[PDB]
Amino acid sequence: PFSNSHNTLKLRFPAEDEFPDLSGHNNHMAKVLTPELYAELRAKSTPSGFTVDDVIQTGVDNPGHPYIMTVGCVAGDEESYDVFKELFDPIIEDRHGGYKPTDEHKTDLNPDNLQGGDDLDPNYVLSSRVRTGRSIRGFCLPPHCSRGERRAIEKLAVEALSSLDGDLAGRYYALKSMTEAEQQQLIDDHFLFDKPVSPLLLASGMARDWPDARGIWHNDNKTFLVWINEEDHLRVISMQKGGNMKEVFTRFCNGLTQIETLFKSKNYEFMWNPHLGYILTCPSNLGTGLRAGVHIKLPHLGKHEKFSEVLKRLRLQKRGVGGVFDVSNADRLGFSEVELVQMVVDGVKLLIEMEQRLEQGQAIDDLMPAQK
Repeated sequence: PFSNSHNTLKLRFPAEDEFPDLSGHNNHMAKVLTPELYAELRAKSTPSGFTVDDVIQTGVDNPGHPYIMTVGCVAGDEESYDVFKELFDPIIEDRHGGYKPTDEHKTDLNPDNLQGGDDLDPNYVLSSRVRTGRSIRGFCLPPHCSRGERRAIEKLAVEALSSLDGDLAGRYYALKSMTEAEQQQLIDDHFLFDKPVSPLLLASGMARDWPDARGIWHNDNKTFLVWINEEDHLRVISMQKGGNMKEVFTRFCNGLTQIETLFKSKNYEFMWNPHLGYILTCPSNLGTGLRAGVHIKLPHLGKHEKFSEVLKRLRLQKRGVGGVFDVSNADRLGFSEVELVQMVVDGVKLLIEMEQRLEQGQAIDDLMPAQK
Protein backbone atom coordinates (compact mmCIF):
# COMPACT_ATOMS: atom_id res chain seq x y z
CA PRO A 1 0.00 0.00 0.00
CA PHE A 2 2.11 2.88 -1.33
CA SER A 3 0.92 5.27 1.36
CA ASN A 4 2.42 8.09 3.46
CA SER A 5 1.31 6.10 6.49
CA HIS A 6 3.96 7.88 8.57
CA ASN A 7 2.85 11.45 7.82
CA THR A 8 -0.47 10.22 9.23
CA LEU A 9 1.45 8.83 12.24
CA LYS A 10 3.28 12.15 12.79
CA LEU A 11 -0.24 13.59 12.85
CA ARG A 12 -0.82 11.56 16.02
CA PHE A 13 1.69 13.87 17.70
CA PRO A 14 0.75 17.49 18.47
CA ALA A 15 2.24 20.03 16.06
CA GLU A 16 4.51 21.48 18.74
CA ASP A 17 6.08 18.04 19.40
CA GLU A 18 7.15 17.73 15.75
CA PHE A 19 8.08 21.41 15.33
CA PRO A 20 11.85 21.68 14.77
CA ASP A 21 14.13 23.48 17.23
CA LEU A 22 15.44 26.35 15.13
CA SER A 23 16.75 28.49 18.00
CA GLY A 24 20.24 29.01 16.60
CA HIS A 25 19.49 28.87 12.89
CA ASN A 26 20.43 31.52 10.36
CA ASN A 27 18.56 30.69 7.14
CA HIS A 28 15.54 32.06 5.30
CA MET A 29 13.38 29.07 6.27
CA ALA A 30 13.86 29.50 10.04
CA LYS A 31 13.05 33.19 9.73
CA VAL A 32 9.66 32.38 8.22
CA LEU A 33 8.50 29.10 9.77
CA THR A 34 6.25 29.71 12.77
CA PRO A 35 4.58 27.05 14.92
CA GLU A 36 1.29 28.28 13.40
CA LEU A 37 2.42 28.02 9.77
CA TYR A 38 3.85 24.56 10.48
CA ALA A 39 0.61 23.25 11.98
CA GLU A 40 -1.18 24.60 8.90
CA LEU A 41 1.16 22.91 6.42
CA ARG A 42 2.18 19.62 8.04
CA ALA A 43 -0.93 17.78 6.82
CA LYS A 44 -0.49 18.65 3.14
CA SER A 45 1.38 16.70 0.48
CA THR A 46 2.03 17.14 -3.23
CA PRO A 47 0.79 14.50 -5.70
CA SER A 48 4.16 12.66 -5.42
CA GLY A 49 4.08 12.52 -1.62
CA PHE A 50 6.41 15.45 -0.90
CA THR A 51 5.73 17.03 2.53
CA VAL A 52 6.64 20.19 4.45
CA ASP A 53 9.08 18.19 6.60
CA ASP A 54 10.79 17.20 3.32
CA VAL A 55 10.94 20.81 2.18
CA ILE A 56 12.62 22.03 5.39
CA GLN A 57 14.83 19.11 6.43
CA THR A 58 18.08 20.50 5.07
CA GLY A 59 17.32 23.79 6.82
CA VAL A 60 16.76 22.00 10.14
CA ASP A 61 20.00 20.00 9.86
CA ASN A 62 22.16 22.97 8.82
CA PRO A 63 22.12 25.99 11.20
CA GLY A 64 23.99 27.92 8.55
CA HIS A 65 26.64 30.59 8.85
CA PRO A 66 26.68 33.44 11.42
CA TYR A 67 27.16 36.02 8.64
CA ILE A 68 26.08 34.24 5.45
CA MET A 69 22.40 33.43 4.91
CA THR A 70 21.34 30.31 3.06
CA VAL A 71 17.77 29.45 1.99
CA GLY A 72 17.31 26.33 4.11
CA CYS A 73 14.68 24.48 2.08
CA VAL A 74 14.11 22.75 -1.26
CA ALA A 75 11.37 21.84 -3.71
CA GLY A 76 10.83 18.16 -4.51
CA ASP A 77 8.64 18.50 -7.58
CA GLU A 78 6.97 21.18 -9.64
CA GLU A 79 3.87 21.21 -7.44
CA SER A 80 5.88 21.90 -4.26
CA TYR A 81 6.00 25.61 -5.03
CA ASP A 82 2.22 25.78 -5.26
CA VAL A 83 1.23 23.37 -2.47
CA PHE A 84 3.55 25.11 0.02
CA LYS A 85 3.45 28.66 -1.36
CA GLU A 86 2.65 30.02 2.11
CA LEU A 87 6.19 29.03 3.07
CA PHE A 88 7.95 29.61 -0.27
CA ASP A 89 6.43 33.00 -1.22
CA PRO A 90 7.70 34.97 1.77
CA ILE A 91 11.09 33.29 1.37
CA ILE A 92 11.15 34.19 -2.33
CA GLU A 93 10.24 37.79 -1.46
CA ASP A 94 13.10 38.11 1.04
CA ARG A 95 15.69 36.26 -1.08
CA HIS A 96 14.88 38.05 -4.34
CA GLY A 97 14.68 41.72 -3.32
CA GLY A 98 10.95 42.13 -2.80
CA TYR A 99 9.72 39.88 -5.64
CA LYS A 100 6.03 39.54 -4.76
CA PRO A 101 3.41 36.78 -5.25
CA THR A 102 1.80 38.81 -8.04
CA ASP A 103 4.92 39.80 -10.02
CA GLU A 104 5.74 38.30 -13.39
CA HIS A 105 8.99 37.02 -14.83
CA LYS A 106 10.05 37.46 -18.45
CA THR A 107 12.18 34.92 -20.28
CA ASP A 108 14.29 35.98 -23.25
CA LEU A 109 16.84 33.69 -24.88
CA ASN A 110 17.29 35.69 -28.09
CA PRO A 111 21.01 36.54 -28.34
CA ASP A 112 20.33 39.32 -30.87
CA ASN A 113 18.81 41.50 -28.13
CA LEU A 114 22.15 41.69 -26.35
CA GLN A 115 23.84 44.99 -27.23
CA GLY A 116 27.62 44.71 -26.96
CA GLY A 117 29.81 42.18 -25.20
CA ASP A 118 32.00 40.97 -28.06
CA ASP A 119 34.89 43.26 -27.12
CA LEU A 120 35.50 43.16 -23.37
CA ASP A 121 39.21 43.99 -22.95
CA PRO A 122 41.05 40.62 -22.73
CA ASN A 123 43.83 42.36 -20.82
CA TYR A 124 41.47 42.44 -17.84
CA VAL A 125 38.88 39.75 -18.64
CA LEU A 126 40.55 36.33 -18.50
CA SER A 127 37.41 34.27 -19.22
CA SER A 128 33.65 34.35 -19.62
CA ARG A 129 30.85 31.90 -18.85
CA VAL A 130 27.10 31.50 -18.59
CA ARG A 131 25.40 28.67 -16.72
CA THR A 132 21.84 27.70 -15.86
CA GLY A 133 19.72 24.73 -14.82
CA ARG A 134 16.59 22.99 -16.10
CA SER A 135 14.00 20.52 -14.83
CA ILE A 136 12.00 18.14 -17.07
CA ARG A 137 8.27 18.34 -16.29
CA GLY A 138 6.67 15.11 -15.11
CA PHE A 139 9.68 13.98 -13.07
CA CYS A 140 10.41 14.67 -9.41
CA LEU A 141 13.43 16.83 -8.56
CA PRO A 142 16.67 15.26 -7.20
CA PRO A 143 15.83 15.39 -3.48
CA HIS A 144 12.84 13.14 -4.20
CA CYS A 145 13.22 11.37 -7.59
CA SER A 146 13.33 7.55 -7.64
CA ARG A 147 15.87 5.38 -9.48
CA GLY A 148 13.40 4.87 -12.32
CA GLU A 149 12.83 8.61 -12.76
CA ARG A 150 16.54 9.39 -12.68
CA ARG A 151 17.35 6.77 -15.33
CA ALA A 152 14.50 7.95 -17.55
CA ILE A 153 15.95 11.45 -17.37
CA GLU A 154 19.46 10.27 -18.25
CA LYS A 155 18.24 8.28 -21.27
CA LEU A 156 16.18 11.23 -22.48
CA ALA A 157 19.06 13.69 -22.02
CA VAL A 158 21.66 11.47 -23.65
CA GLU A 159 19.75 10.73 -26.86
CA ALA A 160 19.05 14.42 -27.35
CA LEU A 161 22.66 15.44 -26.68
CA SER A 162 23.86 12.74 -29.10
CA SER A 163 21.86 14.48 -31.81
CA LEU A 164 23.82 17.75 -31.59
CA ASP A 165 26.12 18.42 -34.55
CA GLY A 166 28.78 20.81 -35.78
CA ASP A 167 30.01 23.20 -33.11
CA LEU A 168 27.99 21.23 -30.56
CA ALA A 169 29.01 17.66 -31.34
CA GLY A 170 30.50 15.93 -28.32
CA ARG A 171 30.53 12.88 -26.07
CA TYR A 172 28.94 11.56 -22.88
CA TYR A 173 30.61 10.06 -19.81
CA ALA A 174 28.63 8.02 -17.30
CA LEU A 175 30.04 8.45 -13.81
CA LYS A 176 29.98 4.77 -12.96
CA SER A 177 31.89 3.59 -16.03
CA MET A 178 34.33 6.52 -16.24
CA THR A 179 38.00 5.49 -16.41
CA GLU A 180 40.88 6.93 -14.41
CA ALA A 181 42.39 8.33 -17.58
CA GLU A 182 39.11 10.08 -18.50
CA GLN A 183 38.66 11.36 -14.95
CA GLN A 184 42.16 12.91 -15.09
CA GLN A 185 41.39 14.77 -18.30
CA LEU A 186 38.08 16.02 -16.91
CA ILE A 187 39.77 17.32 -13.75
CA ASP A 188 42.43 19.15 -15.77
CA ASP A 189 39.57 20.79 -17.72
CA HIS A 190 37.53 21.54 -14.58
CA PHE A 191 34.56 19.67 -16.05
CA LEU A 192 34.22 16.97 -13.39
CA PHE A 193 31.73 16.75 -10.53
CA ASP A 194 31.65 14.10 -7.80
CA LYS A 195 29.36 13.12 -4.92
CA PRO A 196 28.54 16.41 -3.10
CA VAL A 197 30.43 17.20 0.10
CA SER A 198 28.20 20.11 1.17
CA PRO A 199 25.97 18.94 4.06
CA LEU A 200 23.36 21.36 2.70
CA LEU A 201 22.96 19.13 -0.34
CA LEU A 202 23.53 15.84 1.46
CA ALA A 203 20.88 16.46 4.11
CA SER A 204 18.21 16.86 1.42
CA GLY A 205 18.56 13.31 0.12
CA MET A 206 19.78 14.24 -3.34
CA ALA A 207 22.81 11.92 -3.18
CA ARG A 208 20.89 8.62 -2.98
CA ASP A 209 22.09 5.82 -5.28
CA TRP A 210 25.27 7.68 -6.27
CA PRO A 211 26.57 7.44 -9.01
CA ASP A 212 23.68 5.63 -10.73
CA ALA A 213 22.34 7.67 -13.69
CA ARG A 214 24.71 10.63 -13.26
CA GLY A 215 26.82 11.82 -16.17
CA ILE A 216 28.85 14.49 -17.88
CA TRP A 217 28.62 15.67 -21.51
CA HIS A 218 30.70 18.27 -23.36
CA ASN A 219 31.43 19.22 -26.99
CA ASP A 220 34.76 18.47 -28.71
CA ASN A 221 35.79 22.14 -28.53
CA LYS A 222 35.21 22.15 -24.78
CA THR A 223 33.04 25.29 -24.80
CA PHE A 224 29.71 23.68 -23.87
CA LEU A 225 29.25 21.51 -20.77
CA VAL A 226 26.18 19.69 -19.47
CA TRP A 227 25.80 17.93 -16.10
CA ILE A 228 23.09 15.30 -15.77
CA ASN A 229 21.26 14.58 -12.51
CA GLU A 230 23.62 16.32 -10.11
CA GLU A 231 21.93 19.19 -8.25
CA ASP A 232 19.21 19.58 -10.87
CA HIS A 233 18.06 17.42 -13.78
CA LEU A 234 20.29 19.45 -16.09
CA ARG A 235 23.05 22.00 -15.53
CA VAL A 236 24.22 23.73 -18.71
CA ILE A 237 27.39 25.78 -19.01
CA SER A 238 28.86 27.79 -21.87
CA MET A 239 32.34 29.28 -21.59
CA GLN A 240 35.66 30.16 -23.21
CA LYS A 241 38.92 32.02 -22.73
CA GLY A 242 38.75 35.78 -23.19
CA GLY A 243 36.16 38.53 -23.04
CA ASN A 244 33.83 37.75 -25.94
CA MET A 245 30.74 37.45 -23.72
CA LYS A 246 28.52 37.68 -26.80
CA GLU A 247 29.81 34.49 -28.42
CA VAL A 248 29.50 32.64 -25.10
CA PHE A 249 25.89 33.78 -24.68
CA THR A 250 24.99 32.99 -28.30
CA ARG A 251 26.32 29.44 -27.98
CA PHE A 252 24.50 29.14 -24.65
CA CYS A 253 21.18 30.16 -26.23
CA ASN A 254 21.75 28.09 -29.36
CA GLY A 255 22.59 24.97 -27.39
CA LEU A 256 19.68 25.42 -25.00
CA THR A 257 17.06 25.95 -27.70
CA GLN A 258 18.17 22.88 -29.70
CA ILE A 259 18.00 20.63 -26.65
CA GLU A 260 14.58 22.04 -25.76
CA THR A 261 13.42 21.47 -29.37
CA LEU A 262 14.51 17.82 -29.33
CA PHE A 263 12.71 17.22 -26.03
CA LYS A 264 9.56 18.90 -27.32
CA SER A 265 9.54 16.61 -30.38
CA LYS A 266 9.19 13.73 -27.93
CA ASN A 267 6.54 15.65 -25.94
CA TYR A 268 8.67 16.63 -22.94
CA GLU A 269 8.86 20.17 -21.54
CA PHE A 270 11.05 22.13 -19.10
CA MET A 271 9.30 23.07 -15.83
CA TRP A 272 8.24 26.72 -16.24
CA ASN A 273 5.41 29.17 -15.41
CA PRO A 274 4.80 32.95 -15.80
CA HIS A 275 5.47 33.75 -12.14
CA LEU A 276 8.66 31.87 -11.21
CA GLY A 277 10.09 31.30 -14.68
CA TYR A 278 12.16 28.09 -14.76
CA ILE A 279 11.63 25.82 -11.78
CA LEU A 280 14.64 24.33 -10.03
CA THR A 281 15.44 22.59 -6.75
CA CYS A 282 16.81 25.56 -4.79
CA PRO A 283 14.56 28.66 -4.46
CA SER A 284 17.64 30.84 -5.05
CA ASN A 285 17.92 29.76 -8.71
CA LEU A 286 14.35 30.53 -9.75
CA GLY A 287 13.49 32.71 -12.75
CA THR A 288 16.47 32.37 -15.09
CA GLY A 289 18.63 30.26 -12.76
CA LEU A 290 21.39 32.07 -14.62
CA ARG A 291 24.87 33.07 -13.53
CA ALA A 292 26.89 35.01 -16.09
CA GLY A 293 30.41 35.89 -15.06
CA VAL A 294 33.98 36.76 -15.87
CA HIS A 295 37.39 36.28 -14.26
CA ILE A 296 38.68 39.85 -14.25
CA LYS A 297 41.86 41.49 -12.93
CA LEU A 298 41.08 44.54 -10.77
CA PRO A 299 44.15 44.80 -8.46
CA HIS A 300 43.64 48.54 -8.00
CA LEU A 301 39.95 49.07 -7.18
CA GLY A 302 40.07 45.67 -5.51
CA LYS A 303 41.60 47.60 -2.62
CA HIS A 304 39.40 50.68 -3.05
CA GLU A 305 37.04 51.91 -0.33
CA LYS A 306 34.19 52.07 -2.85
CA PHE A 307 34.40 48.76 -4.74
CA SER A 308 31.70 47.39 -2.43
CA GLU A 309 29.30 50.24 -3.25
CA VAL A 310 30.03 50.18 -7.00
CA LEU A 311 29.14 46.50 -7.32
CA LYS A 312 25.91 47.07 -5.41
CA ARG A 313 24.94 49.93 -7.73
CA LEU A 314 25.70 47.83 -10.82
CA ARG A 315 23.87 44.78 -9.41
CA LEU A 316 26.97 42.58 -9.53
CA GLN A 317 28.49 40.28 -6.90
CA LYS A 318 32.02 38.91 -6.44
CA ARG A 319 34.00 35.95 -5.10
CA GLY A 320 37.04 33.79 -5.86
CA VAL A 321 43.14 38.37 -3.79
CA GLY A 322 45.85 38.38 -6.44
CA GLY A 323 43.73 41.06 -8.02
CA VAL A 324 41.57 38.52 -9.84
CA PHE A 325 37.86 38.38 -8.99
CA ASP A 326 34.90 36.33 -10.15
CA VAL A 327 32.20 38.89 -11.00
CA SER A 328 28.66 37.92 -11.99
CA ASN A 329 25.08 39.16 -11.97
CA ALA A 330 23.42 39.12 -8.56
CA ASP A 331 19.81 38.82 -9.78
CA ARG A 332 18.03 35.66 -10.94
CA LEU A 333 14.30 36.38 -10.80
CA GLY A 334 12.62 39.51 -12.16
CA PHE A 335 14.99 40.12 -15.09
CA SER A 336 15.35 38.23 -18.36
CA GLU A 337 18.48 36.36 -19.39
CA VAL A 338 19.38 39.10 -21.87
CA GLU A 339 18.98 41.87 -19.27
CA LEU A 340 21.19 40.02 -16.79
CA VAL A 341 23.97 39.41 -19.30
CA GLN A 342 23.57 43.01 -20.45
CA MET A 343 24.17 44.25 -16.90
CA VAL A 344 27.34 42.18 -16.69
CA VAL A 345 28.65 43.52 -20.01
CA ASP A 346 27.93 47.18 -19.23
CA GLY A 347 28.97 46.82 -15.60
CA VAL A 348 32.26 45.19 -16.58
CA LYS A 349 33.43 47.85 -19.01
CA LEU A 350 32.64 50.49 -16.38
CA LEU A 351 34.63 48.39 -13.90
CA ILE A 352 37.52 48.43 -16.37
CA GLU A 353 37.26 52.18 -16.82
CA MET A 354 37.52 52.65 -13.05
CA GLU A 355 40.57 50.37 -12.93
CA GLN A 356 42.30 52.33 -15.70
CA ARG A 357 41.78 55.58 -13.77
CA LEU A 358 43.47 54.11 -10.70
CA GLU A 359 46.37 52.82 -12.81
CA GLN A 360 47.04 56.36 -14.00
CA GLY A 361 46.56 57.87 -10.56
CA GLN A 362 43.32 59.69 -11.31
CA ALA A 363 40.39 59.32 -8.90
CA ILE A 364 37.20 57.38 -9.68
CA ASP A 365 34.62 59.93 -8.57
CA ASP A 366 33.07 61.07 -11.84
CA LEU A 367 32.67 57.44 -12.89
CA MET A 368 30.36 56.34 -10.07
CA PRO A 369 27.11 54.88 -11.46
CA ALA A 370 23.57 55.39 -10.20
CA GLN A 371 21.79 52.47 -8.52
CA LYS A 372 20.59 50.24 -11.38
